[PDB]
Amino acid sequence: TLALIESAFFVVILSALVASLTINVLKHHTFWGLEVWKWCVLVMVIFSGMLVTNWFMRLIVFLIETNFLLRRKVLYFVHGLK
Repeated sequence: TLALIESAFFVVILSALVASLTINVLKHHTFWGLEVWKWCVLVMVIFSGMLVTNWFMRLIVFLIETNFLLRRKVLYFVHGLK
């Protein structure tokens, strides 16, 4: 539910940013003295940073699990500080 909504919002933001980069029509509009593309990119980054960080943490955990390291203290620290 919540995860699906966040993923859909991130996908929509990415598609809008790609369209703005490819099409200069959107760039012709500016808000508060700033280009619309910059604001769209900032909003997309704000709304997708959580998902990006979660994916990065999952990848790091997967890499650590495949690694030969098996110390209990290191695993506990990683789990606590993730």
